[PDB]
Amino acid sequence: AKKKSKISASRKLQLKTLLLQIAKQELEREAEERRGEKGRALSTRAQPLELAGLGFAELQDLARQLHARVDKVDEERYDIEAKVTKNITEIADLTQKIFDLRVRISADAMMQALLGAR
Amino acid sequence: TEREKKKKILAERRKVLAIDHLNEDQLREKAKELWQTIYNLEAEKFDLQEKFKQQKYEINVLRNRINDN
Amino acid sequence: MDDIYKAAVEQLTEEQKNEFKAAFDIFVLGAEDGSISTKELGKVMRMLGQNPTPEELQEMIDEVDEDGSGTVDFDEFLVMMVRSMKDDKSEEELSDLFRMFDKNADGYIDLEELKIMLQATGETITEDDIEELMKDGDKNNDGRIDYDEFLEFMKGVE
Ligand SMILES: [Ca+2]
Ligand SMILES: [Ca+2]
Ligand SMILES: [Ca+2]
Repeated sequence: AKKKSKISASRKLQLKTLLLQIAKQELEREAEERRGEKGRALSTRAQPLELAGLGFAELQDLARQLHARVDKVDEERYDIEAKVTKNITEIADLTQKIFDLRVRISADAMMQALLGAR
Repeated sequence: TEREKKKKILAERRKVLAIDHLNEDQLREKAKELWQTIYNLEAEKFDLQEKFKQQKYEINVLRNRINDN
Repeated sequence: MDDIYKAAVEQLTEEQKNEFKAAFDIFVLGAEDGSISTKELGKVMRMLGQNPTPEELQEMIDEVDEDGSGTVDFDEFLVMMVRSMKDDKSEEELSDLFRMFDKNADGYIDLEELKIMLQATGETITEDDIEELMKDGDKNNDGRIDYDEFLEFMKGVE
């Protein structure tokens, strides 16, 4: 045997339907906020290149500088990628442990059955 | 040691082999290219850097959930 | 607690509530107390090609039984039809919104965060609104809505 509730159940839905509407929306903002942190952060590491003024020994030594960096960075990127990978495992691993701890009827078919032709 | 000379030399070689024949105008062309790829990478890193962060968080809420059940 | 169906029930037209009455007043013929016990749900299932065991049946009922009667009354039957109404958030998605609530990244949505979030919406959040949601959410009552509760809590929410 059990009892009744405090506020209109239809309302509770509308808030729930709204807490999400916002969060979903507040996510889009955290997202548009990232795309912006990407540009500004790339403008710091990946400074813009102004060749217009460089000479030959200037242009070459830089081409050498760059060629040299490409490898250093592709490695940094591997290490993180490395870890983000270990995590997919990790996350999918714990996701498993939790998982381990944790007929058919339509409405109209029934109504059809009870009332007849309605 | 000797094995270490090779890495140093063959490293320099790679630089020579790609840039040395390039001309004033072809370098600008190369520097652009090279920079462009350096950037592309630094960006691939970012999204990952971000990925890794949300991951720190995804996991944590997992350890939370677990201890609780 | 609460539900996406309960609201659906309050949502049925006065014309709707009626046909279910009929459907219900028939579904009960030959029933002593005037409620749907297995013997009755059995009768109809059988018209639908099914023939569940008492157990499979009693279980079909407990999912709707709210007064431990062990049988389905109109209101309950009322809910039962809403449930069986029709089918139309993914875990992955909610996992992301829950994150948007948890502002202190402790992996738990607490009163403060709930309220903060609760205020984000245009609607005039009353003192009752708050106490109630936090009430359906915290099915364990530990002060904070945990990921799993946040799941069952937002369950079905369009
Ligand atoms: Ca009952
Ligand atoms: Ca929190
Ligand atoms: Ca809780």
